[PDB]
Amino acid sequence: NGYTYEDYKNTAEWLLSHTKHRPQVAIICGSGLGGLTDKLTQAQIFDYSEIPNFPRSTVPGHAGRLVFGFLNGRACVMMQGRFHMYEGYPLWKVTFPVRVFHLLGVDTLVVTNAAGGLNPKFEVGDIMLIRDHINLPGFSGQNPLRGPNDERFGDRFPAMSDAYDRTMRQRALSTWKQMGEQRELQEGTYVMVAGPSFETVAECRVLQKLGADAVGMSTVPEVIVARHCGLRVFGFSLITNKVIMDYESLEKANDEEVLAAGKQAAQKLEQFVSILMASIPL
Amino acid sequence: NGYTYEDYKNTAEWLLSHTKHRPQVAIICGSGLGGLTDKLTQAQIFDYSEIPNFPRSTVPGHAGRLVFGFLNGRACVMMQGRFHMYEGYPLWKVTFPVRVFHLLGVDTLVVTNAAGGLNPKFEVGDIMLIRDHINLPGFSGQNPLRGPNDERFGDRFPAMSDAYDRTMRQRALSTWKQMGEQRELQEGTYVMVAGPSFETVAECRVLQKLGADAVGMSTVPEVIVARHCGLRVFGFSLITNKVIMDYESLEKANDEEVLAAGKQAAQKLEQFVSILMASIPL
Amino acid sequence: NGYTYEDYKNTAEWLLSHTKHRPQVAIICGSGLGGLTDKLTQAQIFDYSEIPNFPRSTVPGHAGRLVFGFLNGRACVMMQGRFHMYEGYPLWKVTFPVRVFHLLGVDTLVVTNAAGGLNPKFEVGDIMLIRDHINLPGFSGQNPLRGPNDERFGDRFPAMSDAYDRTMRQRALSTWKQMGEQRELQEGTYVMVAGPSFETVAECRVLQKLGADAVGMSTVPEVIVARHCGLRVFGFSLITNKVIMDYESLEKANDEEVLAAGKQAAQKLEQFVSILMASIPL
Ligand SMILES: O=c1[nH]cnc2c(C[N@@H+]3C[C@H](CO)[C@@H](O)C3)c[nH]c12
Ligand SMILES: O=c1[nH]cnc2c(C[N@@H+]3C[C@H](CO)[C@@H](O)C3)c[nH]c12
Ligand SMILES: O=c1[nH]cnc2c(C[N@@H+]3C[C@H](CO)[C@@H](O)C3)c[nH]c12
Repeated sequence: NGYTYEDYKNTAEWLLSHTKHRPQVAIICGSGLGGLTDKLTQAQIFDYSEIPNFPRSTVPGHAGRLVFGFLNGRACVMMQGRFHMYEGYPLWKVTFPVRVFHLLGVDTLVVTNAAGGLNPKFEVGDIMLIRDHINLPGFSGQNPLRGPNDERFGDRFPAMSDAYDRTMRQRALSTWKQMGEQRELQEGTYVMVAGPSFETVAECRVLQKLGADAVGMSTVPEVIVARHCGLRVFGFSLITNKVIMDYESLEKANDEEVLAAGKQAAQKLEQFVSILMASIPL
Repeated sequence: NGYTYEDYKNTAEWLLSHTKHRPQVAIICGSGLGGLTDKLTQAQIFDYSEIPNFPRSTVPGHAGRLVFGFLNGRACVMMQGRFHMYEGYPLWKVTFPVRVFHLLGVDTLVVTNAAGGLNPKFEVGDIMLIRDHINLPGFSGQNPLRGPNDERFGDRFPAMSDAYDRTMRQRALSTWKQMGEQRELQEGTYVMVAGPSFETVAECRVLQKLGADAVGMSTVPEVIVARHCGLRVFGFSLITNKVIMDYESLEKANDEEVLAAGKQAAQKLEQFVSILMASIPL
Repeated sequence: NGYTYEDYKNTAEWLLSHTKHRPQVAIICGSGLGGLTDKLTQAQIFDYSEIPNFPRSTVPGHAGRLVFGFLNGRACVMMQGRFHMYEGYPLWKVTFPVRVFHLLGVDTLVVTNAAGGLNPKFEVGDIMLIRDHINLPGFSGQNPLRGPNDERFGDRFPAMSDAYDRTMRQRALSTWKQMGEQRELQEGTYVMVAGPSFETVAECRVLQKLGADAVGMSTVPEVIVARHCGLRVFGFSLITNKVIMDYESLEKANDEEVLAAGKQAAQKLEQFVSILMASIPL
């Protein structure tokens, strides 16, 4: 790990003295969900590039900012553009923000992302709550906590079986009910793979057999660091496509479809998240 | 990644100006298949060591060369001796050649290798066409594309479900028919594991349950980079041994058997590949 | 790998000339099993920190020593405190000792550890003999042998299907019989995951489906290097807890329970190991 405890500290204090805002909830916007930033009131923007110690967003479009503000009553801090392992970032960089949030006083982390559907029940457009995850990179050593543990953040061997707040998932199925929507709110297990290339049919079948419902290339690391911090964690995935699971189909997963689906489900997610805010304690 | 775009460029241009040859098809010879180099006509040899930016073949025998020439009508470039992850090479070195070939004008990549049989149907000597692969190293981060993407080579999120040219596999089952052989031409999924040590019984059973038919320690990376380049990809494995899947057997996988099997299936593979050449478009 | 052959040599010779002891059996004490060091007679202690080239035990408690002596007749060398991948150590450091032992003249390696129970048959307190292992980190590249092979230690492609000495496991089931205990001596497959965080329910289910019986974050690397050396290998796990495999349970794996269980099974393991010593040939 390239960061010493002071680095997280100095980044937090810098932000703390450059904004009057004091967030309680940190929200990480996945692919094609960055719109959530518009609904914040008294919004103060910070380009990642100007924040001390932040991973310099190489070239995904150079768009990477930390937006502070109020979202339906709660003091939020949003990450528009997140860091992925496939871009070359070691996991201690990918999750650097999460530890900064903790030192800012945040106690809740909402993670969202796009993901391919492994469960045949799911359909494009669907929203899947994350009940659990399978951290494939983690089994091999790519775990954000690898390296000496710092007591100031958490214990050496944190547990993950209760990573996704049982309360928030219930208060979420409620919100969806109140919202009264056609499709029911899905719920399942998210499996993380490093990417960046898409899975093959044989790989899709492996992920299904392992019991995964959706597949992505992020989230799990942030969740692990969050939990190690004591943060409350809630998250969901937007099924932007159904992974090819048979050799006959002449269809291929592509970033166009993923962003396209993110486009149509845009406001649908903004509402859900915005309303869900009120359901977060304090 | 230690290579900048110019490095691939300079390596290509160097070769381009040191040989009159202009290959269309690149062939990577797996273990005990290097013989394919004899059948090239107007053969021009280059030791890896003399090619700018090529991974310096540490000590597997110091035998590593790029042979250009004509193989049954087609302008070929062959790699005699390939780089493996288990030798310590990062994947961006292992696959460095593939990107060089692309800049040389190659549009087709033929990959061959030796592999242990997971499918009980298979028998030593058998040849298995690769319909698909399971990239275990890739799930954890060991993907040759990890790092910033270069638009000049391909897209950020390339798809792999159609990696193995459906046309060539058919034109290959044909060639085998024409060849009229005892054993039928096998076809299946290749799973890559890093090695270098051989799998245990419990590991063999895992790989079988995942739906793999053959197991090796290479290929997948080159295939991924090839596809990311737009190259056409065809490949097969020579089942040199049947992996131990029960605790009673007092047999052990060994490099002697693997090379021995490669020895007997020698000319059988040279024919197949040589004839298959004519089946490649242009 | 940061070590050259001379480094292993110089470390061995240093020890060889600083102790009159000449061990035959090397014993690696897992979590809460370090007590085995008390039963050695003519015990000579060496702090890791004073041994040339040894990984400097960062901050797990600064307790890391190599204890030489006699254990029930045999010349032993014990490692009290072992190196884990999750602490940040590359595998060639984690397994550095094993190669040192080989050069000291050791021909047998006994590895012990604590592990969560995946097999429902098992219960806390149980002792599971290791018949086989599933090296998940190894499938992705985290294999201690990665890098150029040194003929002086072993072959390039060592086999692992016969890693756990069939003879010693039998002579062990015997010893347990003689010992006449309530619970029968368990036996099974150990799956290694990198950690340091504990598995989720979805991950537990994956590990069960793969056929694993117990789960830990160590051992496999040392075993692989041992075997590559020609060493005889025997090992077992102390089931310190049953991994959570259903979402209803409001229980969580924790280092307190693990050490607690290690505490009660303390002397039970010391006896077993001590007596087992006589069953090791010479
Ligand atoms: O089919 C899929 N496989 C793996 N990840 C994704 C995702 C998630 N994100 C989306 C994004 C690519 O379009 C990249 O960062 C991965 C959507 N669909 C799939
Ligand atoms: O049983 C097996 N397991 C994993 N790989 C192979 C291979 C393939 N190559 C062959 C070569 C070792 O003999 C090494 O580079 C791996 C043949 N048989 C097996
Ligand atoms: O449930 C489990 N999952 C993974 N490893 C262990 C272990 C083994 N060791 C024990 C130790 C943590 O308490 C750490 O180094 C892992 C015991 N229980 C479990």
